Amino acid sequence: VQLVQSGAEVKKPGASVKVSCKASGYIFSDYNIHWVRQAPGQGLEWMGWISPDSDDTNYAQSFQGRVTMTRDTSITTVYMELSSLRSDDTAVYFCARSVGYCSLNSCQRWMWFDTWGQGALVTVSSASTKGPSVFPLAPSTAALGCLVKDYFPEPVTVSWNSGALTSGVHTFPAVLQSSGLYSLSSVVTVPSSSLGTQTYICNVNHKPSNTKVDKKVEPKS
Amino acid sequence: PVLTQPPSASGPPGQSVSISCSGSRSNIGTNFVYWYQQLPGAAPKLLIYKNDQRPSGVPERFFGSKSGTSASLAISGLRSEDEVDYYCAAWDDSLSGHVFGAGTKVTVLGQPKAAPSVTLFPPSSEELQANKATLVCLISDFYPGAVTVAWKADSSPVKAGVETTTPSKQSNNKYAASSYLSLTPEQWKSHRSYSCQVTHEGSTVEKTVAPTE
Amino acid sequence: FERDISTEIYQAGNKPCNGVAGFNCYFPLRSYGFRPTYGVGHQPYRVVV
Repeated sequence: VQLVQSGAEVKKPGASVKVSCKASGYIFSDYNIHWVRQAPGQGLEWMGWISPDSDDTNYAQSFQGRVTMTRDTSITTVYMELSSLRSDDTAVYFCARSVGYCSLNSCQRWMWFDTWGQGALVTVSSASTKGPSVFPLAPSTAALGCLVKDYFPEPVTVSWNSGALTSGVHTFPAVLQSSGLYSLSSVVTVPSSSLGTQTYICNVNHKPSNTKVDKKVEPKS
Repeated sequence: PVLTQPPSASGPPGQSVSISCSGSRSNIGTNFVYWYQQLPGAAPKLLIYKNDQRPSGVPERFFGSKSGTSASLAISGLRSEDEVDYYCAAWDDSLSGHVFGAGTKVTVLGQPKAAPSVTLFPPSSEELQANKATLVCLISDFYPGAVTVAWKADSSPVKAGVETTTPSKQSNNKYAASSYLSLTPEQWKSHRSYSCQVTHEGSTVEKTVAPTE
Repeated sequence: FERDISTEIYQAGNKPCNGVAGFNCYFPLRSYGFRPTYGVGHQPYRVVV
């Protein structure tokens, strides 16, 4: 059994997002598939089951038209078309493998969720994307580092000395800014005898913007 | 109704612990209860199904049962190398749907505190050239976490949207946190001494860094 | 020649059950399992009268 798929791309509210996980190693005509999201700090929520045999899919009490589903017998992969995304959609998507089969509303007590693996990550956002316009950060044993700002989405990778330094490189978690930006912080430790003599640079790569900015930190003048 | 769970549990290694899931008559007992457990940075997995058959893929270590309104998941001992949340799920005719519990943190049972060190990073002239000014201060080398960082200009605190990130666990048995603050250049040069303080539940230090060098 | 449908838990003795499943109170609906592994004697027949 496998559920290998691709990561879900960030979407503006009032748009649509697609998550689909591959099915192989079995026949896709007996297992009703579920969708579910892992809400942070609490439990999960259910909206309906999808049967690949007949058009008999139902909906839950609180989810009428937010979720829409279509089936596929040629590829045996279900298609997801979400509508009207809001702030409470901030959760990872996993496709739930359910053992057995059930159509009427008095057989679903015996089924249990079988396989979880490599789920999708989805967060509706104040802004879909944007290129970084970062500037180097002046330093204050002694410490120095560079901050990243005006970038979306999470995360970014910061490397020092072209990846030759890996000791003390900790990715400080960002914060939810009001403007929608974040700030990943990475710091390194040097002795106080070398602060403005040895050249130190950090490299930040951006995946959806294809931007790699090589910024050199300098003391404040 | 919503299935509820305690936010966390405290069980030292070497002795058995149990987790309770309070419910109702129509959700628990007359309907089976499943227990989901998810790894950090990975996928979840069912622990016990139908409250009496154990899935293949786990040795005879855990135990789960239901007793009327509540169900108990007996955890005979605990290993410090694996700490995983437990989810409570059931079925209810009224909501004709699957409803999920709160989830529980399990932790081992003490270590002495450490000495925190805080650094302050004023921006360079490149940031001030673009008509903006932001400040960052970072706290590290402290155990355990749960710290709160606030800014201070040595005379009066400023609240212009002060934010503090959640503490994070590193790989060298220490905790870290950072604080961010973005202002305008005119209010940036209105004061000539900035600092941020940390609350280590008994330890507090001030990092006095002048905005000159 | 009469049909009956119910969901209340059956009490086989004097145990008062009103939603809970005791050792004497059992759910009166038990489901099958239909797989190609089973032989001729454990397969569903659409019996019509």
